[PDB]
Amino acid sequence: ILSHQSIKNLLGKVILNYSEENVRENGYDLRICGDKYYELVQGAELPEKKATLREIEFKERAILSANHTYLFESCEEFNMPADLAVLITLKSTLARNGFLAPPTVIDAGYKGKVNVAITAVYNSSLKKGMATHHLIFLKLDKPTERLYNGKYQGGILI
Amino acid sequence: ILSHQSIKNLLGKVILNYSEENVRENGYDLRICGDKYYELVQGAELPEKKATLREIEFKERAILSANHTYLFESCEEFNMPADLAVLITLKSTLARNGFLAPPTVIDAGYKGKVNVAITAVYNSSLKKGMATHHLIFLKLDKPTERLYNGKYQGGILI
Amino acid sequence: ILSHQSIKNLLGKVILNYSEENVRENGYDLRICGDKYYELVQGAELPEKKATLREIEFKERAILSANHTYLFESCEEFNMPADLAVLITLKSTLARNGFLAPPTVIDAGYKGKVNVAITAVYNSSLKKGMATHHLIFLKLDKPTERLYNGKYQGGILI
Ligand SMILES: O=c1ccn([C@H]2C[C@H](O)[C@@H](COP(=O)(O)OP(=O)(O)O)O2)c(=O)[nH]1
Ligand SMILES: O=c1ccn([C@H]2C[C@H](O)[C@@H](COP(=O)(O)OP(=O)(O)O)O2)c(=O)[nH]1
Ligand SMILES: O=c1ccn([C@H]2C[C@H](O)[C@@H](COP(=O)(O)OP(=O)(O)O)O2)c(=O)[nH]1
Ligand SMILES: [Mg+2]
Ligand SMILES: [Mg+2]
Ligand SMILES: [Mg+2]
Repeated sequence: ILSHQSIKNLLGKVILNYSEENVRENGYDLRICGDKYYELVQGAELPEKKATLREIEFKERAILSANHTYLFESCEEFNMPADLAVLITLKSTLARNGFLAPPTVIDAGYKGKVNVAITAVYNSSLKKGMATHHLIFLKLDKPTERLYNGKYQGGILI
Repeated sequence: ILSHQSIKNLLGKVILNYSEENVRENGYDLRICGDKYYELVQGAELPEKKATLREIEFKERAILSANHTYLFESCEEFNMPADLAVLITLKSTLARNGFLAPPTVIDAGYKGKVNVAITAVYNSSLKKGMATHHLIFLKLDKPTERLYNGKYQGGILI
Repeated sequence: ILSHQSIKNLLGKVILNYSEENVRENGYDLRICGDKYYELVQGAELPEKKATLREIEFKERAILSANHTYLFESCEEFNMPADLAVLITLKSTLARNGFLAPPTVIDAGYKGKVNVAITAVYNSSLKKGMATHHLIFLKLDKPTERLYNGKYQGGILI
């Protein structure tokens, strides 16, 4: 895992549209932004049918309904090198305040902002621009021979 | 963390019943399979009373109801060495499509397929054999003096 | 990540109010304890308004209602060094029995017990003193120049 100082050196290179204060003890606090956020309104039938989304204008705050999953675009944009990966964890502030998120990863070679899924256990809200996730940077044992080039490259929503 | 090439070398040794294409940038995509899958129908009273399960024939697709947790057996079988551990994360495809899963770990010394719990936020479905989780391989600072030999050894469901 | 033997050495130094038996293959099993546990009863409006909590006496067992998040104080107290961090994962026993928890982290420099959020998918219960989470210890590439000193220092609930 990369320390605070090691992450600080990633600013402006691996982590774009960053905030200096968001570099913590041993991770980076990802913020939610974007012109819109999405509410899943109908279940998915994977892999052929994706969940149905409701597009919502992201003004100042995102209003969430209990038992619904929401997709948010990160403020930060990534340009992952061939020797780094990131484990996306949830900030304990969101965890202890009734929000759920599964652990997911940003792969080496990935480029673009990320889209994170937050599920609300209660009717609640999150302020646009606030920090929601805690990124843990993992170093690969060797530069990967397979960089990311999947369907989400560039920050594709879903 | 192990890279793509390092994981590829684990095929047929640490990862059995594998798919070469499922070795990604810095992890392996676990698939759900098995003759049956399970729906938790009654809550648990831990540790004395486990949740009550409903056994379902796993034909072609698993039908999930909102607000229910389901147990799936992995296609892959594991034979973990004393110097490796695995962090089970959820594929972002499942995350952004309304599925929840908590982070869990496969310990050094563990042998057998794993049983993963996926919770559906919406009425939905998953296709038998599809990739649902992203495995991150962690190296222990030193070979562990305590290999796994717990109650789930061999791939015990619950 | 740290092996069983390496974790065992942290006992009485980094991990206080511990249990020898809880040092596993490659992690430590955190226990829930404390005089009280909390039920989130009203959603949060982050960051200005935290969720509303209901304080419950923690006698022998915590009774959980489906679709509710609960905050539990850990038995263990931490004194994190400048070169270590901890990934909090959920024990698979809780995962396969209908409990959800997001991945969260204990930062280098953090002092005190931790407060973990468990969400019940079903009406259920957890016994006081039982192991619920699996702690994975991560070593920082370098001693962090920024130790924890946030609002939760000392084990602040929320
Ligand atoms: O919560 C997340 C996690 C990761 N990603 C990005 C970065 C990662 O490199 C890419 C992975 O896309 P994929 O491998 O093609 O699909 P999956 O994550 O399901 O394996 O998606 C996100 O946008 N949000
Ligand atoms: O989602 C998971 C995670 C891990 N395991 C297996 C591998 C791991 O080594 C073992 C651990 O079982 P345990 O230590 O006996 O109980 P717990 O995971 O609750 O600590 O269970 C699973 O089958 N499913
Ligand atoms: O489930 C958790 C995770 C961590 N912590 C503690 C240890 C960690 O070092 C501190 C971090 O608090 P913060 O950085 O101030 O807020 P956040 O976790 O939301 O970024 O909280 C807990 O009590 N419970
Ligand atoms: Mg994980
Ligand atoms: Mg996790
Ligand atoms: Mg986790």
